[PDB]
Amino acid sequence: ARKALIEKAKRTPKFKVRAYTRCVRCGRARSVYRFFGLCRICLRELAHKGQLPGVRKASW
Amino acid sequence: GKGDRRTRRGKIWRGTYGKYRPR
Amino acid sequence: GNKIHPIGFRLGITRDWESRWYAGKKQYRHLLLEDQRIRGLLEKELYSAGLARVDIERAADNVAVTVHVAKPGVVIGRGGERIRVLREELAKLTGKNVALNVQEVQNPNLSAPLVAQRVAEQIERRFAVRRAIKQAVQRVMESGAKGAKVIVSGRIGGAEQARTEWAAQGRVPLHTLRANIDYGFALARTTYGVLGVKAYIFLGEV
Amino acid sequence: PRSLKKGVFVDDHLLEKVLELNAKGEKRLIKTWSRRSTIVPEMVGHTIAVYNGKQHVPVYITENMVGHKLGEFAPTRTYRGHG
RNA sequence: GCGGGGUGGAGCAGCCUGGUAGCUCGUCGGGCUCAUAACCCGAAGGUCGUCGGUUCAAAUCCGGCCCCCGCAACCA
RNA sequence: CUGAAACUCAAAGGAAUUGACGGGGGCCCGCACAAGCGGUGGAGCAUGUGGUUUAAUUCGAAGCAACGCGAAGAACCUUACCAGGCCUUGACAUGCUAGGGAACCCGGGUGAAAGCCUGGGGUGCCCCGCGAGGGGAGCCCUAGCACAGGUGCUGCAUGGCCGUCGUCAGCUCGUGCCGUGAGGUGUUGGGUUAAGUCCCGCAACGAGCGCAACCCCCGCCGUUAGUUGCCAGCGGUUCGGCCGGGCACUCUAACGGGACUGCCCGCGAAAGCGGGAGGAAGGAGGGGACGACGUCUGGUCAGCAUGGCCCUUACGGCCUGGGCGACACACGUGCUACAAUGCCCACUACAAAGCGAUGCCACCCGGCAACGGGGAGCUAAUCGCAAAAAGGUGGGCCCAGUUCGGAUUGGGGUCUGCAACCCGACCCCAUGAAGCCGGAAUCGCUAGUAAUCGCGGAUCAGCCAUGCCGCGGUGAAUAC
Ligand SMILES: [Mg+2]
Ligand SMILES: [Mg+2]
Ligand SMILES: [Mg+2]
Ligand SMILES: [Mg+2]
Ligand SMILES: [Mg+2]
Ligand SMILES: [Mg+2]
Ligand SMILES: [Mg+2]
Ligand SMILES: [Mg+2]
Ligand SMILES: [Mg+2]
Ligand SMILES: [Mg+2]
Ligand SMILES: [Mg+2]
Ligand SMILES: [Mg+2]
Ligand SMILES: [Mg+2]
Ligand SMILES: [Mg+2]
Ligand SMILES: [Mg+2]
Ligand SMILES: [Mg+2]
Ligand SMILES: [Mg+2]
Ligand SMILES: [Mg+2]
Ligand SMILES: [Mg+2]
Ligand SMILES: [Mg+2]
Ligand SMILES: [Mg+2]
Ligand SMILES: [Mg+2]
Ligand SMILES: [Mg+2]
Ligand SMILES: [Mg+2]
Ligand SMILES: [Mg+2]
Ligand SMILES: [Mg+2]
Ligand SMILES: [Mg+2]
Ligand SMILES: [Mg+2]
Ligand SMILES: [Mg+2]
Ligand SMILES: [Mg+2]
Ligand SMILES: [Mg+2]
Ligand SMILES: [Mg+2]
Ligand SMILES: [Mg+2]
Ligand SMILES: [Mg+2]
Ligand SMILES: [Mg+2]
Ligand SMILES: [Mg+2]
Ligand SMILES: [Mg+2]
Ligand SMILES: [Mg+2]
Ligand SMILES: [Mg+2]
Ligand SMILES: [Mg+2]
Ligand SMILES: [Mg+2]
Ligand SMILES: [Mg+2]
Ligand SMILES: [Mg+2]
Ligand SMILES: [Mg+2]
Ligand SMILES: [Mg+2]
Ligand SMILES: [Mg+2]
Ligand SMILES: [Mg+2]
Ligand SMILES: [Mg+2]
Ligand SMILES: [Mg+2]
Ligand SMILES: [Mg+2]
Ligand SMILES: [Mg+2]
Ligand SMILES: [Mg+2]
Ligand SMILES: [Mg+2]
Ligand SMILES: [Mg+2]
Ligand SMILES: [Mg+2]
Ligand SMILES: [Mg+2]
Ligand SMILES: [Mg+2]
Ligand SMILES: [Mg+2]
Ligand SMILES: [Mg+2]
Ligand SMILES: [Mg+2]
Ligand SMILES: [Mg+2]
Ligand SMILES: [Mg+2]
Ligand SMILES: [Mg+2]
Ligand SMILES: [Mg+2]
Ligand SMILES: [Mg+2]
Ligand SMILES: [Mg+2]
Ligand SMILES: [Mg+2]
Ligand SMILES: [Mg+2]
Ligand SMILES: [Zn+2]
Repeated sequence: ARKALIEKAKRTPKFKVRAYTRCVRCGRARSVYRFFGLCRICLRELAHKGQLPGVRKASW
Repeated sequence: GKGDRRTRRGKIWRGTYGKYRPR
Repeated sequence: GNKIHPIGFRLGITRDWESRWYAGKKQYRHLLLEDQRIRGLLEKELYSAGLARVDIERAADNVAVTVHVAKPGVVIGRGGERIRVLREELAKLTGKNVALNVQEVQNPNLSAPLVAQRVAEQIERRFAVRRAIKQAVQRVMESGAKGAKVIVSGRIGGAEQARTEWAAQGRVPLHTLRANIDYGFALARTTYGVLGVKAYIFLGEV
Repeated sequence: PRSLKKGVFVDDHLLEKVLELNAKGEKRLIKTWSRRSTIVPEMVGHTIAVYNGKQHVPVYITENMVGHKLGEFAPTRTYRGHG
């Protein structure tokens, strides 16, 4: 169960309860942030690259 | 108390309301 | 494995994002995802040209994509040709005002993503991985650069025991934030598997 | 529980089978995947085969066991103890 | 033929003087150790070889049978 | 004393080199011990794990550095496991052959759904088009070929990313010198520091990766700006900065200043060390970001990438149900407690960081209540979440397995969701368990810390969150 799952994830379901988020970049089902559409792994990867607008490391 | 739902301190713990903690 | 990514470490000081635009909570993802779809298509075609930096700007249903490259001619085409055939391809995905520029790279040897990309190529062509790295650094330094370091990990020469080999010259103060470090990564496919190439170029400090 | 203001839930397709048979007079066998259902007064005296994930479990319904769910009568786990 | 004996898994107490089963090791659960041993903390398990009898009550007293140790079996 | 052989091994050795280790030495350091303060180990419960059980209880993680870990949200979904029902260029990409018509929307039979069978309805272009009619190709359908697809194996073939020793003071290089050579030298030596920190010395002289600095938060002051924020003054004031009026003050958020052993006494060859002053701040100001060469053939083929090996009417795929939530037991991390420095009720204070347009929801009403029906404001320094809570005042309880403790269950309801049987949270009536301070053993913390108190956020329909990431309130003891 992989590619059929990232694909099953976008199509509108048999009931609206079954909506689950899949990381639009790599397809990770777990830890998917609404704001970016990404998983915490990709989150960090794009960010570190500087391809995430306004995003920078927090230091306090 | 903090585990006892039927009290003030108890519902503050859960973060809910009722007769034993009114809003 | 310990070290920090030296690009993301410098954001807002010595290095600037490759996506400069604003959006609210309800729109951010949809635009960001387009930059993702765009950058792939661009680097799918423009890999040949010697792609260095993909800048994207936005306002409202319109976007200027500033592309940096070592062979501007292969990007622009025959008299305005290739750069055109992409504009249509571009606004096909975008569905909006696709303003696609092409900018000069005043030395691929001072471009980290280029230095790496070339080494990743040389070892796809069955070349001596040790020697090739010392050369990669030797180019960068001859172009006046302040310091250089280059790293390849993987089954070098096909070796069964994977190995990490590296080389360096000058300064590379990766702990220093007021110092400019251009970093580029290049992933080399082969028959025996994939090797990874890391390049760090110390231009000079601020 | 199931919110009293709403309905008393039975999967549409099974309710009909009971009611069809009520006319004709019951009862054959009823292979079902309706654990989410409620046992309902029209069902008394029937013999329903409930799927517990594995088998179709024969349950004779009575006048006493009405308000419950079906799956409470089709056990999902086999347990004989330890040692 | 005479004397002694059988009690948790091993080896010994308790029997004489009836009511109450104990000691060391071992087993099991926990701890220290990277880990094992040792060591430390808790805990299980004998219905007393059997069948009979005395008694209010029998591991204990008395009888039967069974198995074990020791000694005897001489003039011939 | 003289003194073999058979057999047997692929070495037995000598000195020196670099390491590692020592129940060797020396000098140092780390909440390492000690000094303290609060716990864990017992109990009830939440969660993770080992076992066992199971049709299946998917998988990885394994001593410090696995165990509220991947999992920042398991009822279906997720989901990789099992039972049953099904699909064959296929849930998906890029190509060609030909058939329909392109496309798209609406319902029907059947069945748990999937699927299998079905009944509808009109194609642009550019074209011979007043005409039967014809295709190109935006696209869907259909019989094939390519090829798809695999969370199947291998982290002992790999990239990437991370843990780790370790924020430890270290790791090397160029040249010269030394040695046959491994290598040494420098980097050792005196002193000093948080530090290979700086000084002094020297066959060494410099260079590099580390330390430190540069960056963020906080503590003082300033410039700039004055609404939605603030109100010192005056005037109105329905008695609310509500109106006039102002940016002074609090603040908001950008740019600066300031701290450097700079001054003084002194000890010092020096670097520095003790003390003194000025100053909001003193000797790295508090915290953060940041982790050298390498080690662990460390972790992750299950986030992704990837060689290779393996499957092809199936190790791929679609669904309905179940399992991941089992329970003779063992362990890890936790929550709530055993009470009077406490429990309970009423009235009454003072935070911060965040969050919010089928979202937060003021206020009004129905309800014991969860909630339900109204309904205003707010793309938010405006409106909301919102009460902060420990605290303060008053009153009750009176040492009791209790007005301590809130598990277990019975009964009744609200909500989210297609659906709460397995298997959600919440409210109410009743039930009121263990537990009287914890065996051997064992953990954390050096100051705005520990302890205690509440608040938010990510994930997210709801939620098993007592977890995690933050935020403020109160606020210690002790280091010979
Ligand atoms: Mg994949
Ligand atoms: Mg969901
Ligand atoms: Mg998700
Ligand atoms: Mg109580
Ligand atoms: Mg308390
Ligand atoms: Mg081959
Ligand atoms: Mg014995
Ligand atoms: Mg005796
Ligand atoms: Mg006696
Ligand atoms: Mg034991
Ligand atoms: Mg042991
Ligand atoms: Mg008698
Ligand atoms: Mg007796
Ligand atoms: Mg007897
Ligand atoms: Mg007797
Ligand atoms: Mg006898
Ligand atoms: Mg004899
Ligand atoms: Mg001699
Ligand atoms: Mg030797
Ligand atoms: Mg400690
Ligand atoms: Mg101590
Ligand atoms: Mg103690
Ligand atoms: Mg305890
Ligand atoms: Mg416990
Ligand atoms: Mg298990
Ligand atoms: Mg695996
Ligand atoms: Mg080990
Ligand atoms: Mg969860
Ligand atoms: Mg399930
Ligand atoms: Mg299912
Ligand atoms: Mg499913
Ligand atoms: Mg499931
Ligand atoms: Mg490895
Ligand atoms: Mg492994
Ligand atoms: Mg690796
Ligand atoms: Mg040398
Ligand atoms: Mg020598
Ligand atoms: Mg020489
Ligand atoms: Mg040398
Ligand atoms: Mg050294
Ligand atoms: Mg040395
Ligand atoms: Mg020294
Ligand atoms: Mg240090
Ligand atoms: Mg230095
Ligand atoms: Mg020297
Ligand atoms: Mg001013
Ligand atoms: Mg000093
Ligand atoms: Mg630093
Ligand atoms: Mg390994
Ligand atoms: Mg993989
Ligand atoms: Mg692979
Ligand atoms: Mg689980
Ligand atoms: Mg225990
Ligand atoms: Mg807990
Ligand atoms: Mg505990
Ligand atoms: Mg009681
Ligand atoms: Mg449920
Ligand atoms: Mg009570
Ligand atoms: Mg008791
Ligand atoms: Mg008491
Ligand atoms: Mg206590
Ligand atoms: Mg205690
Ligand atoms: Mg002790
Ligand atoms: Mg400390
Ligand atoms: Mg939220
Ligand atoms: Mg929530
Ligand atoms: Mg639960
Ligand atoms: Mg909370
Ligand atoms: Zn991702």
